[PDB]
Amino acid sequence: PGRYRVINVKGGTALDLDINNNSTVHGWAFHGGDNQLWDFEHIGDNIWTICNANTGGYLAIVNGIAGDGVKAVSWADPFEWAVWPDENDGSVWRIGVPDTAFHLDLSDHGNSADGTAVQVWNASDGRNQCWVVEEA
Repeated sequence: PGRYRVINVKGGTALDLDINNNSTVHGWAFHGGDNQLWDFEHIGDNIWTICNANTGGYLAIVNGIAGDGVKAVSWADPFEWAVWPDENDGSVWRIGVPDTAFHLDLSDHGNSADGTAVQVWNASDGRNQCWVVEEA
């Protein structure tokens, strides 16, 4: 479905599935490889699955239970995300565990460093929780 890149607003790096283990989700400088492209499938009511182009793995969280600092990971099963415009800047998006306050978060204050882990964390104003979803 609609294939998109997902760039962190604060870090400037792409949501990337580690090319070596195909499991760890981290920020990496955008190069346009399939591991940085994500198939957004609309389930309904602006709920989505987000499926890596490289592996077919779905964006999810380790062990499925949302909490502060639970890391993002690739799953063989679908995991549902709410995707909506940020409240302060309508031009960017949040990607969240549905009906929870746990938002997809670029760790270490949205560090631009390649390999910066992506996780979920309680919703804050931080642009490290804001993403640009755009075609590629």
